[PDB]
Amino acid sequence: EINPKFKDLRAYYTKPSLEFKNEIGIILKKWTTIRFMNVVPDYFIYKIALVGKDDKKYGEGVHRNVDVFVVLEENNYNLEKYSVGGITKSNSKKVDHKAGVRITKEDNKGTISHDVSEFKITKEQISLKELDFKLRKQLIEKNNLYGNVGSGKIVIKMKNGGKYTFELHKKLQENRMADVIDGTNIDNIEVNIK
Ligand SMILES: [Cl-]
Repeated sequence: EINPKFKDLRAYYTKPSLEFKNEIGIILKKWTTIRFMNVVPDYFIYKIALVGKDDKKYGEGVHRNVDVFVVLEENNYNLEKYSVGGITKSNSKKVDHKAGVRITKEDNKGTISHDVSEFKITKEQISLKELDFKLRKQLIEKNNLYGNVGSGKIVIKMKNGGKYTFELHKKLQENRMADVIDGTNIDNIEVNIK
């Protein structure tokens, strides 16, 4: 049932995630090829890589009203607690929003199945990192993504008419992990797997 072709992707997207909300981030002096936002929600200092749009977005010093979606990863910076992107502005109000998920899957035998879920949204502003990670994990667990088949796309359709796309044959690009969208404006999610 489990094609070893998809081993790396299935491994990555079954990693545990952590969520730190209403926190502060501290950015110190640059000391390598990239900068980090430090978050300290427990006895650890989490080093959050500033990639893509985040590098210009957050200057040296203190940033308040930060939420981070964390997936701890191994890294080349010799850091114990490291994660990439996933930084968003904390809520300014309760958010209780639901977006329908429609899943079309075609296996190696050409069998076409359809499935549905509901993606619960509790955040005003949500990172692509979080949408991409939670949705793939769910598809692995419920729809056998990266089992029999491991290609296709997730598409997040915005109420404002726009859309964002995640190709399932590759890990989400690290620069896009820092991209953020308006959670309240997600309309529906379309997933096609083959
Ligand atoms: Cl640092």
